[PDB]
Amino acid sequence: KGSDLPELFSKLGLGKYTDVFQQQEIDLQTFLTLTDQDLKELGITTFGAREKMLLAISELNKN
Repeated sequence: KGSDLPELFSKLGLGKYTDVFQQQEIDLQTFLTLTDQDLKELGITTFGAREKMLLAISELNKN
């Protein structure tokens, strides 16, 4: 569920980005479609953060 994103970010060590995604109105179905370029436009400027998010998205879509 979309309400699970903050907990997800927290365990990924990405809790610092939770506020930007809420302010940018990103819901679960949008989140699951994001690419590296989308994350860059969202302000995620370090590779390690973007890649962790993309791999997380990939796992959520696989399961």
